[PDB]
Amino acid sequence: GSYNKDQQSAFYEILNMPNLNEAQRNGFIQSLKDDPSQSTNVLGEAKKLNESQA
Amino acid sequence: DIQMTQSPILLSASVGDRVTITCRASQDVNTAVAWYQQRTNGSPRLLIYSASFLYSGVPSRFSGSRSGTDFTLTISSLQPEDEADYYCQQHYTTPPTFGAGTKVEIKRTVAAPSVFIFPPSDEQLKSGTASVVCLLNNFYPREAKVQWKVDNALQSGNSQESVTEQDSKDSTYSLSSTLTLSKADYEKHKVYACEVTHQGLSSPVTKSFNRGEC
Amino acid sequence: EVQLVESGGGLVQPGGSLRLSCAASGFNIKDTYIHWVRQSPGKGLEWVARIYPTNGYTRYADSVKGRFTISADTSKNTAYLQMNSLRAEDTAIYYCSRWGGDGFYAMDYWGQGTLVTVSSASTKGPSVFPLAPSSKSTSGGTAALGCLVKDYFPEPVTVSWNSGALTSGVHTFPCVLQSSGLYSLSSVVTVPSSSLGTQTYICNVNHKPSNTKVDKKVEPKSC
Amino acid sequence: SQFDFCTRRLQS
Amino acid sequence: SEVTIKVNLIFADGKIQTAEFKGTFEEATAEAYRYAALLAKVNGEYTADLEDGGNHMNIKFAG
Repeated sequence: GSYNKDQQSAFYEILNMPNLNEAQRNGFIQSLKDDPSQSTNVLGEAKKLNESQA
Repeated sequence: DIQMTQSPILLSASVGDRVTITCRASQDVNTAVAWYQQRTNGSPRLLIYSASFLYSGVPSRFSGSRSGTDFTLTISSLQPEDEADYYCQQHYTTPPTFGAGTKVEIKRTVAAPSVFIFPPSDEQLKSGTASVVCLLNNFYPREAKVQWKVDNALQSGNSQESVTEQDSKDSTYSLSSTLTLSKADYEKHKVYACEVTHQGLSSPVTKSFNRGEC
Repeated sequence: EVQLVESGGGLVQPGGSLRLSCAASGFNIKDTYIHWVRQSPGKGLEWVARIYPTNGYTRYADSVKGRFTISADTSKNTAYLQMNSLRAEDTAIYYCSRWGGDGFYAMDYWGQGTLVTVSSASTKGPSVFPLAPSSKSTSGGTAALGCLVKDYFPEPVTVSWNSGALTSGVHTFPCVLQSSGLYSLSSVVTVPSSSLGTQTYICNVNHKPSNTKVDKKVEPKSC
Repeated sequence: SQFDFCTRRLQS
Repeated sequence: SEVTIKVNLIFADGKIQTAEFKGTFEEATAEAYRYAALLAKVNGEYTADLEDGGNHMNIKFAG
């Protein structure tokens, strides 16, 4: 499916997070596809996990 | 969020009795309350919905009522198969929330356990550990004391018990107690004994074996 | 017959990800709400998320929002739960249920549930040892025998006797967690003393997390 | 009393 | 701290049920009396005999 510019931005942030492993990175990306209404929440939890694995 | 408070936490009654369990919502939930049954090893099963309506296929001895924020589930003639946990749930506001559950047990006549003991298997002994199993079969009530003795020395800290849930037909329990030793320790001692205390026995029962006997 | 079947539960490390599926049959999820509800020692029955597949509207429990997402594929009549950033407190049986089916405003069908274990410990298959019948396991003309299923992780393990044909007199005890962090259980069966040596007795043990399948014949010892 | 996986029953 | 109040429910016909209420001593007490009052509607006026400093109750229903 297609995405708006906000959704594309959330994908880009998770794609670039340096401290996620690839299972986590793709699980969060999958969540963005699963439920766009949760994009902000999903991005926030990805950021928290990325920060905790620094 | 809405809190659902269930009482009692445990209710024990004889077959054929009328039993009543309760559920209180922390605020108005209208009639939006359902009751579920969970039998051993099962998933929750819908009994009553909208406070008082019997779900299809559910026996007529189940009924529910509402008084303000107080909800009741009544079983008019308790059957052995009604032995289960019961949960209320409100769907008036998101999140839907569940009560913490009420466990319903069947009261029946006292029955003393059959007591058996199993040495470690030769297969297991090929490894470095020995498990000795004491089995208490088909007793009531649930309370029972199992003590292990090795060469007549009381054991402590090296055994674990597991107890079945009430049997669906005869309402009894069974219990296993497993004594774990190193193979070296097992081969160092001779007499292994499980002593069982239970209300149905006129005095405690010891079952034992000598390591090496057939 | 309405049916819901969860799959995908298993062992996962803290911080890891898992995806559950809920395959529906006998009805169309386009006609109902679909919920995920979990059950754990800590919190009991705890609602997780819901979706209305007809319009995609979703709602989440506060404790999982952002970390879990619910979704549905109406063409496969299947719902899903993506579970990221997993924590020890997420360890639970996960059920899927329907709500509003046939106009019943309750969760009237639930799946069998799938267990999710959030843990840093490793999978380990069990050892299966006989509990052989003997002069110390018989009385009244009946005899007890069994299987000791020792040292496995995670749950679940299943035990049957004679490929499911023997059910009467079976007690499969609840698993116990040993101080080693590994589980153990016993399954016993009581049978006529006169059948020992003529009737074969086999305990069928399956520990899917380790792909361990053991069929152990239990017989009296030699002398 | 709290829930137990292997029984799926409340345990004291 | 968490306590268990154990209750004997003694009905007018001699039938006996048992129950447990858990919580703090004050919560469990209140829940036990509330449950007794509820059963009293169907089973008659109740009287509650406290034993063991309140941790056990015999609750008899008049019919």
